[PDB]
Amino acid sequence: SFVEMVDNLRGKSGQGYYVEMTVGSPPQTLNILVDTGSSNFAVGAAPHPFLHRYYQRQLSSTYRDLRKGVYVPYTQGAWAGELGTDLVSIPHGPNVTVRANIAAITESDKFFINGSNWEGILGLAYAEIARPDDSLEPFFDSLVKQTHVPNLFSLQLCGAVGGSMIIGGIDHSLYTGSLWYTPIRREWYYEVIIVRVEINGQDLKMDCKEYNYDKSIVDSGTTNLRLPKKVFEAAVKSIKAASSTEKFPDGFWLGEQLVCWQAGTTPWNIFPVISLYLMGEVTNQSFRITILPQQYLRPVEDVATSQDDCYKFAISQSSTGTVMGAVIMEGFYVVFDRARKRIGFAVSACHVHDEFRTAAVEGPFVTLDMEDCGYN
Ligand SMILES: C[C@@]1(N)Cc2cccc(c2)/C=C\C(c2ccccc2)=N\C(=O)c2cc(cc(-c3ccccc3C#N)c2)COC1=O
Repeated sequence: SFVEMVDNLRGKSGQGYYVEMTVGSPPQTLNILVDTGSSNFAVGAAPHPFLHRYYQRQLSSTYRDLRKGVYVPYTQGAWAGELGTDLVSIPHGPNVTVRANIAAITESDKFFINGSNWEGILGLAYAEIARPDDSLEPFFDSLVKQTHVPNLFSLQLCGAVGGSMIIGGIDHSLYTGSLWYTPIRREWYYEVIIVRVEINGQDLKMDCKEYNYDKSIVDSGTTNLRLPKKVFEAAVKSIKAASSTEKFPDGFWLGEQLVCWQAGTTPWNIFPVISLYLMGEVTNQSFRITILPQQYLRPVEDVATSQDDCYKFAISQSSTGTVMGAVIMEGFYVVFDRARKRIGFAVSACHVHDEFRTAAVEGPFVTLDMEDCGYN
């Protein structure tokens, strides 16, 4: 029944998944980045070199200036704008219209991406991390309070881009196998708990507290699988050992160097699979999501339809905890079940795989003392 929401996401390889959103009156449709790592709805509202279009508040009769500024600094980039509210709809999303808070971005630094084709960002996380503070109600909260749309959305990000953002439910055609759920530990970022990490079936053997030191979150707006320094180092040592058939320069594993292969010759088979075990919904029960090199090895903006496929190792370090970005999400259909405070994972019907291996979601496994893996 959610068919009209299927394939409502677009994007350029490595630049961000976006959905169309129509704001104001008369209608002003813009391409908006789907971001589960933040909670502010904001759109470019002034000309910018990297922006094809922008929000023109003076042309919207329903726009209400809140007479207050807002500044938002992200892990990457930042912007400044004016707060206000206007009518908002998602053409290929739920059949409703709501009055939501909207930040009109007038200035920014290293936020927008040249050629990405998106002009704003939809922060889908909770109010706790919204700017200026948690009193600025996020878009999804307004949606649920003003309409009968169920408190849940799901994301199918298809990498090389496109995908689907199903709002108010789950579309069975977007995944195979069963959906496995992990609890949302706290409602601020979409925080989860990783209890075990394996490289080609081999346990990384680190104290699970290190996997979530600070926190572990799911962010559709982050490209890589980012890991805490100590975890990153151990993971890389293990991945290098498992892919010893061919040697690569140190810089490759640091994302400083790229390696290209003749079209259709990338030796996926020499790279290991990576499994992250997440806390399940029942005591001492966990499940695992497994990604292939096709997920963690990202394609880089082609030179011009050349006979060379260049890739970048998309697993990198973080000083603010684990971030399960696009590298993780592209292999699965992810359900953000806000209503039941849980996130579900299932094999995506569009994840890129080969004839030898496939991304997977498997369970259940017995894992004790999972509660002690979270940071307080
Ligand atoms: C909350 C927010 N998600 C906001 C945000 C900030 C800056 C840019 C974007 C979004 C645009 C979309 C984009 C994507 C997303 C999926 C697919 C393709 C591109 N992401 C990036 O480009 C991006 C985003 C972030 C860190 C690095 C980043 C920085 C340094 C080292 C490694 C990195 C990675 N990964 C790169 C931190 O993300 C955020 O703060």
